[PDB]
Amino acid sequence: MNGPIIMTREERMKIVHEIKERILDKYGDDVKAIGVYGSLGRQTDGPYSDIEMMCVMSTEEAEFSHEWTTGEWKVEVNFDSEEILLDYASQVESDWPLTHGQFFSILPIYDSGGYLEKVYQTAKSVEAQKFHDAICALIVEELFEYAGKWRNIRVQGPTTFLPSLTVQVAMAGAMLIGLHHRICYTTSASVLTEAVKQSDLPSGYDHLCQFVMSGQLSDSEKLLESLENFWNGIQEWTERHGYIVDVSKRIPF
Amino acid sequence: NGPIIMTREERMKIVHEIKERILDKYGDDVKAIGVYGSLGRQTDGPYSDIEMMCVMSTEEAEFSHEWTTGEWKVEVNFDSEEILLDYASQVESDWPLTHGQFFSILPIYDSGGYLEKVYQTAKSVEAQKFHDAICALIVEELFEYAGKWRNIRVQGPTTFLPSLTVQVAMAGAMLIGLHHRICYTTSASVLTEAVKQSDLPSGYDHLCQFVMSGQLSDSEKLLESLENFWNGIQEWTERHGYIVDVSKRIPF
Ligand SMILES: NC[C@@H]1O[C@H](O[C@H]2[C@@H](O)[C@H](O[C@@H]3[C@@H](O)[C@H](N)C[C@H](N)[C@H]3O[C@H]3O[C@H](CN)[C@@H](O)[C@H](O)[C@H]3N)O[C@@H]2CO)[C@H](N)[C@@H](O)[C@@H]1O
Ligand SMILES: NC[C@@H]1O[C@H](O[C@H]2[C@@H](O)[C@H](O[C@@H]3[C@@H](O)[C@H](N)C[C@H](N)[C@H]3O[C@H]3O[C@H](CN)[C@@H](O)[C@H](O)[C@H]3N)O[C@@H]2CO)[C@H](N)[C@@H](O)[C@@H]1O
Ligand SMILES: Nc1ncnc2c1ncn2[C@@H]1O[C@H](COP(=O)(O)CP(=O)(O)OP(=O)(O)O)[C@@H](O)[C@H]1O
Ligand SMILES: Nc1ncnc2c1ncn2[C@@H]1O[C@H](COP(=O)(O)CP(=O)(O)OP(=O)(O)O)[C@@H](O)[C@H]1O
Ligand SMILES: [Mg+2]
Ligand SMILES: [Mg+2]
Ligand SMILES: [Mg+2]
Ligand SMILES: [Mg+2]
Repeated sequence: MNGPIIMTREERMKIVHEIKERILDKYGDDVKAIGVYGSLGRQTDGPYSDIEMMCVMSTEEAEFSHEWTTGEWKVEVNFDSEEILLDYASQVESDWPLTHGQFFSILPIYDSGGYLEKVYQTAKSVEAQKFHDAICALIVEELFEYAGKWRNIRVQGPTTFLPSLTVQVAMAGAMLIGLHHRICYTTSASVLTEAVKQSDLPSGYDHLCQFVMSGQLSDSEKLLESLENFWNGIQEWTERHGYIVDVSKRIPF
Repeated sequence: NGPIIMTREERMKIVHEIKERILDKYGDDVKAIGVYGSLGRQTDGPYSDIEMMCVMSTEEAEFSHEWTTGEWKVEVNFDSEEILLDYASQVESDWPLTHGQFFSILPIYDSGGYLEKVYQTAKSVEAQKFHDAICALIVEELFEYAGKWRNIRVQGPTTFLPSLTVQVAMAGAMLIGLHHRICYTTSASVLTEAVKQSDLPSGYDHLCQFVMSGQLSDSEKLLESLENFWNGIQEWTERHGYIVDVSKRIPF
């Protein structure tokens, strides 16, 4: 295969409706709804964009996907029962701002009973405690661990890992901001650009992203200084907004 | 103040305190306790964290405790024997990054060779699972990455190119690790160990130099390096028989 080729929006929609016809032929009355998400669902797909579709099934324990390429383009179709999809849409993980824009993206092509609207309503009505818990977990599970990794790099290397680690920290900060503002990023390319347009950023985040977005990640000393400043801004930011975790016990169970 | 400097001896004081707490709370439901990660290999650095794994007799047991004291951080995983053995034999795209855990285990408590059984399962995974994982990685990740950087070339934004290049270099390291059935030591050594492997895809080493040095500001040279690597993938997969099915427009 020659990799992804240039395709028009008209050609991608022709593939979508061919897939819709095959889905309806194969699964029949078990198909509750079919939608397009991603850049094609918003009709902002570029020349090399891929195709992603979702399907709501009546069958229980239905949870499978077909993801393939023809050599020229690539398609991903997810099949989930209504209960599995609604449960997934109301769970807030650390990468929620990156995954759950799909449920604010849906272009319905087939819907037998407002199922896609019910999915959208569920995803947008998640109670605030779930975001609070996810933010506190993100600090412990990812950010604290990253700080140990770059502090280890400072004292024992290797600096060849620092550029990759810096990108990962900037992405983790984008998740932190996305959970706080309850915004889902449009595409992977817009994660950092949209994260730095949000108000009330932790101190040092925008400066750190400037290194990552510009690609100037060769000055290891300035990166470590930028990472520590971001880490300091995190601790001030979390206390100011009340994302406080009790850390007083050596063993909390 | 973030993670503080700690010695290996101090980390082993914490490991054995947690072991006693696990045995007191869960009692006879504990089959085995081990340390993995850098502490399990006894190569932990001054700021390294602590990760432990526990084998439980309780059916469907699958939970974790992950916390910080403000000075250090600990993660303890609790899994039933069946859940752990199934996970140890399952090969995902990030297998070379995740499953070194099962080649790291420092046993602390074991009532019946359970940690050794997990180790045997992880090292005896069927070769076909790596073949399938490689083909899936190409379709699900690398092909998607190629579309993203080709979109960047024609419409931007180049502000995503440095992060995307890091992700492609990491994916290529997973590809090499899956082919050689090797698990990387730590996340910091993934790229350095990946370029020391024999039979790399053409263009991979050149792409990794940009990522390891941090020189990711030349968007034109990065896009050229990415295309060469992408071209080298097709020669590489054909050479090893990692053939991707492209015959169906709709494969269901
Ligand atoms: N434990 C055995 C198996 O683990 C799986 O989860 C795997 C994976 O999702 C999970 O990843 C978890 C995350 O989720 C969680 N939100 C934060 C946590 N730090 C992270 O932990 C993992 O990633 C860290 C680096 N970022 C590593 O330092 C750490 O040692 C590693 N356990 O760790 C597990 C592998 O170690 C499944 N739970 C289940 O199939 C089974 O229980
Ligand atoms: N479908 C609803 C839910 O999706 C979950 O999976 C989520 C996630 O793991 C999964 O990620 C899958 C991977 O796995 C698979 N190995 C490659 C595939 N490209 C990727 O797809 C996802 O990541 C891509 C970006 N790299 C996106 O382009 C794509 O739109 C997105 N669906 O996509 C889902 C979120 O979009 C669970 N399967 C299940 O809880 C339930 O089915
Ligand atoms: N790593 C990720 N994992 C899961 N979903 C993601 C994701 N990154 C982005 N998304 C969500 O899944 C949708 C499609 O993801 P992608 O195909 O990776 C980029 P896109 O938004 O479709 O534009 P593009 O493919 O033309 O570049 C996004 O619109 C977004 O809602
Ligand atoms: N994303 C990931 N998911 C699951 N396991 C991972 C993982 N990344 C690395 N690992 C596994 O979990 C172990 C511990 O991971 P980490 O704590 O993140 C780095 P380490 O190997 O312990 O050295 P360090 O903590 O001193 O930096 C790794 O050795 C590896 O076996
Ligand atoms: Mg897309
Ligand atoms: Mg996609
Ligand atoms: Mg560790
Ligand atoms: Mg760890």
